Amino acid sequence: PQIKLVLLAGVGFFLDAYDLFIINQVAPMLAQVYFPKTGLPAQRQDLMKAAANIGCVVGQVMFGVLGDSFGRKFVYGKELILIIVATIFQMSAPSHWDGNRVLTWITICRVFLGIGIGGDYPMSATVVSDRANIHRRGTLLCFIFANQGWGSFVGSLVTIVTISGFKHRLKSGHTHDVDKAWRILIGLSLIPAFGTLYQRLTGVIASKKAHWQEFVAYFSTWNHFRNLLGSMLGWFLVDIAFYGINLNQSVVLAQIGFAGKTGDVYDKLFQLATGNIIVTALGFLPGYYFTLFLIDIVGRKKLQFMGFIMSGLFLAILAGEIDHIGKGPLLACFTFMQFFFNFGANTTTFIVAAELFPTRIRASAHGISAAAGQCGAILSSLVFNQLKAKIGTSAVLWIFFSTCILGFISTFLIDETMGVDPDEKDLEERRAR
Ligand SMILES: CCCCCCCCCO[C@@H]1O[C@H](CO)[C@@H](O)[C@H](O)[C@H]1O
Ligand SMILES: CCCCCCCCCO[C@@H]1O[C@H](CO)[C@@H](O)[C@H](O)[C@H]1O
Repeated sequence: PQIKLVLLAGVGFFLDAYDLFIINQVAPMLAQVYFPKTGLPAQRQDLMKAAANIGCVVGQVMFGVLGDSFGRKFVYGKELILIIVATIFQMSAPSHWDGNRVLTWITICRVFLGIGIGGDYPMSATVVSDRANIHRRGTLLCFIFANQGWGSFVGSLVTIVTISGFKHRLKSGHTHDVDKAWRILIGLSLIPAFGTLYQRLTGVIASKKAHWQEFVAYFSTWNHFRNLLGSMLGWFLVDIAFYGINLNQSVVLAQIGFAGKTGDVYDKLFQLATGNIIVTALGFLPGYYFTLFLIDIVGRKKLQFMGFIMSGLFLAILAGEIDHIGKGPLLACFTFMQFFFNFGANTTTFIVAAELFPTRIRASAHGISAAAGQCGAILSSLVFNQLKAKIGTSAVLWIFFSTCILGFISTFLIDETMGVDPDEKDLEERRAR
C-alpha cells in the first residue's frame, strides 16, 4: 500500500537526523582521547560540526542537477551508499594518528556524509505533499519530520547505553577504550542504513530558461514573492539557533552544572550523556508530536509564531542568568527551548515551505527555502564555538535571541496553509484575472 513508502522516507529522515546530530555525542569523546588536557580547538571543532550541513546543501544541488538531468532512477540508491562509505572512513580513523590529523580526517568524511544526506532530504517532503492533496497533509509531513527527534533521541539513547557498557573497563584503568566507543556511536547508524538499502532494492538549457522565466514571472508579484521570502527567512532563521544548539547541545550543558569538578573519566562522560538524553527525551523529541496534533487544528502560522516567540524567551533567560544562577533553573529552560524548537518553527518552516507553493514552481521554491535553511544552519555551526571564546556564551545566546524575534516578525509574510490547496489558490488567482 501507500503506507510502506512514507515509512521508508521516515527511516531516511531518521538516519539523516541520527547522522546529523550524533556529532554532538561523539565530539566530547574525541577530546578525552586526543586532547585530554586542552579543549578541541575552536576553529577545528566548528568545521567538523558544520561539515555535515555544508555537504547537505551541496547534495541537494548536485543531486538536483543529476536528478533533473537523468531522472530519479539515477539518484535513488546512490545517495545512501555515499553516507555509508563516509561513515566507514570516519569510523576507522587510524588510532595512532595525531589529534589534529584525526579531526581533519573526520571533518572531510562528514562533508561527503552531508552530500548524501542532502539528496533524500527535500525529496521526502514532495513525495507526500504532491501525493496527499488533503487537509491531513501537514500531519504526514510532521510525522516524517518527527523522525528527526528520534534521530537525536536514539543517538542520545545509544550513548548512555554505550558509556555504561565500558564502565568496569574504564574504572579498571583502560582509559583508551573511549577511542573505541566513539567509533561505535557512528557505526551503529549502519544497521538501519543497510536494512533500508535492501528494501530500496527489494534542450536542457531551453527548458531551464523557460521554467526560470515562469519562476521569475511568478515571484515578481508581491503576494507571491512574499510567500517565498517568508518561507526562506523562517527556515533560514530557525536553523541558526536550531542547529547551532543541537549540534552543540553538549557544549551548553557544560556551562550548566553537568560539567563539574568531581568524578573520574566514566563519571564525567556519563553525567553529560545523562543531560543529553534528558533534554532530547523530555523536550526535543515530544516537540515534534505536539506540532503533529495541532497543525491541522491551530494552523502553521500560530504554531510558528509561538515557536519563534517562546524559544526566544528561554534564550534571554539563559543569557541573562547563565553566569548568575544554578544548574537546575538553567537546565529546565534549556529543555523548554528544545521543546518549542520542534513544537514550533523548526517543524512548521519545513511544513510551510512545502505547503505554500503551487506545484509548478514548488520544486524550486521548496529547494530554495530548504537551501535557505541550511544556510542559517552552517552560519551558526561554523562560528558557534569561536564566538563563545571571543565574546562569551551569554553574548552568543543574545544573538540567537535576536534571530528568534526576526523570525517572529517575518512569519507575518506567510499565508496560512492549513486546509488551503496552493494549486487551487494559484488557479483561482489566475481565473479571476
Ligand atoms: C569518502 C570519505 C573520504 C575520506 C577522505 C579522508 C581525507 C584524510 C585527510 O588526511 C589528512 O589530510 C590533511 C590535509 O589534507 C593532512 O594534513 C594530513 O597529513 C592527512 O593525514
Ligand atoms: C517594510 C515593509 C514591510 C511590509 C511587510 C508587510 C507584510 C504584509 C502581509 O500581509 C498579508 O496580506 C494578505 C492580504 O492581502 C493576507 O492574506 C496575509 O495573511 C497577510 O500576511
